[PDB]
Amino acid sequence: PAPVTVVGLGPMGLVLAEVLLAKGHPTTVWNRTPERASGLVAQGASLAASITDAVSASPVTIMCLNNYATMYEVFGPAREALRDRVLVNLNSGTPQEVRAAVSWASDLGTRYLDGAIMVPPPLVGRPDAVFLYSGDRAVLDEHRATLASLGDPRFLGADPTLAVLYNTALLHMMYATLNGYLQATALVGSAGVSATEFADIALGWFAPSVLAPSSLAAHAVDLDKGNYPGTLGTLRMNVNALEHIARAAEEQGVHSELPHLMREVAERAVAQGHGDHNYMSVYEAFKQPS
Amino acid sequence: PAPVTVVGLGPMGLVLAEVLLAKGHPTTVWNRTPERASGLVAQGASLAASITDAVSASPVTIMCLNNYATMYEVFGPAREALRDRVLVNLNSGTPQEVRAAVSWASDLGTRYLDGAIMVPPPLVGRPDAVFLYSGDRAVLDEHRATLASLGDPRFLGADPTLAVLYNTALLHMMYATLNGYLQATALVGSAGVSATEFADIALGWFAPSVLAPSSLAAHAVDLDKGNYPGTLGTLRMNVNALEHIARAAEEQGVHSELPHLMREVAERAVAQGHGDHNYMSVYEAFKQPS
Ligand SMILES: NC(=O)C1=CN([C@@H]2O[C@H](COP(=O)(O)OP(=O)(O)OC[C@H]3O[C@@H](n4cnc5c(N)ncnc54)[C@H](OP(=O)(O)O)[C@@H]3O)[C@@H](O)[C@H]2O)C=CC1
Ligand SMILES: NC(=O)C1=CN([C@@H]2O[C@H](COP(=O)(O)OP(=O)(O)OC[C@H]3O[C@@H](n4cnc5c(N)ncnc54)[C@H](OP(=O)(O)O)[C@@H]3O)[C@@H](O)[C@H]2O)C=CC1
Ligand code: NA
Ligand code: NA
Repeated sequence: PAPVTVVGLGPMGLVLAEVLLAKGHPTTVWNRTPERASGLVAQGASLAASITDAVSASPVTIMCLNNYATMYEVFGPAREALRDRVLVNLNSGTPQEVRAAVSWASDLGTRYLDGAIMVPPPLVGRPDAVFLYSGDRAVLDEHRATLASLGDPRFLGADPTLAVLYNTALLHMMYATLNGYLQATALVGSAGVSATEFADIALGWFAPSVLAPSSLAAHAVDLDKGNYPGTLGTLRMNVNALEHIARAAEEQGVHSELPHLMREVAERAVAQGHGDHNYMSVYEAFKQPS
Repeated sequence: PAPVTVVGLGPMGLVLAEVLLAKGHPTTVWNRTPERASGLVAQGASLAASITDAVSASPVTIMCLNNYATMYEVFGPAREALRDRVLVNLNSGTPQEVRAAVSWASDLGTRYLDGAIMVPPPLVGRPDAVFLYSGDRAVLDEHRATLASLGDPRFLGADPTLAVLYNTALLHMMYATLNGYLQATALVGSAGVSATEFADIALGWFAPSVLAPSSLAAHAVDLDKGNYPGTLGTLRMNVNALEHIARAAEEQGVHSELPHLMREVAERAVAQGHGDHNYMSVYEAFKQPS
């Protein structure tokens, strides 16, 4: 197991280092506040005296800092140490932040690979914990054994922004679906229906029959074509149901802003000529900036 | 097939009457604007001269009006005629509207059964189109043959508010989940990723592994207890992800209001001491009025 450097000992960075150490890697760590490395040092990690020392200690530096902006401040003194070394950026963020980092890394002559972690810190190190990677495939192939110690590395393609972008898109789907479930549970709960009683109907019947992933996936080809046949249900009729949902949430005394905004966004699609189309035409409203 | 009355000839009421007619029921219809019955009359329906005549024409009256307030205005002159007759209320609405309707119906001496339609008008009449019912089960048992002509009648319980409440809750889950999928597709599409490439990843891997209905159902018992252990991931960490999602949508030029509001609502539960708890603790924010 090759030597590795971890820069950033927040909750995520601490677990990345702990796992690399447990998997046998000689691990050098660096953090602005050195006391965060106390437990790691007891486990066999080496606390670097400086960012340059940390970068020079290993062929690979894995960074996990609060934001992309922090990277420039932290790695400033280690710019020459980064030359001909590997920098794996596991920070979450946006495509604009990744493009700037890729340009900075190219100017320094460092081999850069951007990634995104799909799990919270306690799930890192498990064989099913997905880490997305995108950019220079050669970095992943050469340092595969090290990255595989953290979980399941999945390379998405040459575009370096893919990992962070897919992280935000997939996580958005998760939060929207969980919020839908929580809002519905709070709505029936306002009338004395228990969460478990509601799960019998909602998750036992409704969600498997109406919201099966393969059913949502069948709409994908039509989303790419902008084809939204409403022969079996139109957006205008869906708007009427959204109006009832929002008024119910409000009258029942549970959260009503998200229901009102969903009604408003569907109305925008109606205003732009999608009244006859199926509900998926609201994709046209999701494509437009707010 | 027994005689039936349909009151309300909007897009849904027109199809309820058309299906009852096709299934052989002698069908009497009434609407404030009588010209809506033109096609139904050509199909063999009888246009009632008045609301009293409509109610008196059949043992069962099925109503499908825009709102519950309309019911009092429409059925006012037929109040005495409604005594000892059956009124099936298929309007969508809220629990407060249903409780008031149940009280009004009890005072009139009419047998009342509230319901909710889970499909759009073109799917009515099919054996799998679900119609929810709640309240007096004896009404459903006695008039099951007529209601079964419209689709699959599903009785939820004695509480008359259940059908409308479940309609709004389940539909909210469907819209939230579809919107999550569309927002995510628009976000990756801003970087040149096609809807089909993304759907294969998000729905082929992510949704079955993270959002399986049985996994959401396992949270239900803890939602009822208010138990949200954050040992495997905290709400504060999920809020950091929600911030990147909103910033990504904004920078990418796609819809960002829904992502910003979801971040805001999760922050409200953090402000109330749920920062260290798991994501499902945002249920406490969904229970709060806006
Ligand atoms: N936690 C999670 O669930 C997940 C996190 N991520 C991502 O991992 C990254 C790290 O997250 P996490 O560990 O949770 O905690 P944070 O996002 O809060 O990052 C904390 C780290 O940033 C350092 N830091 C902050 N400000 C500065 C500064 N001005 N100068 C130097 N160092 C600074 C901290 O140092 P110090 O200790 O000295 O304050 C610490 O090492 C983030 O990009 C996050 O989005 C990805 C997936 C899941
Ligand atoms: N359409 C759908 O996809 C679904 C609809 N529903 C529910 O079915 C019900 C009917 O819906 P829908 O058919 O789509 O259309 P609407 O909700 O717009 O209701 C139209 C009906 O209401 C009548 N009406 C409106 N205002 C008055 C008034 N002041 N006095 C008398 N009658 C009035 C109309 O009469 P007039 O023609 O004279 O204007 C017409 O018969 C609603 O509760 C809806 O939520 C349920 C599931 C799906
Ligand atoms: Na990254
Ligand atoms: Na009803």
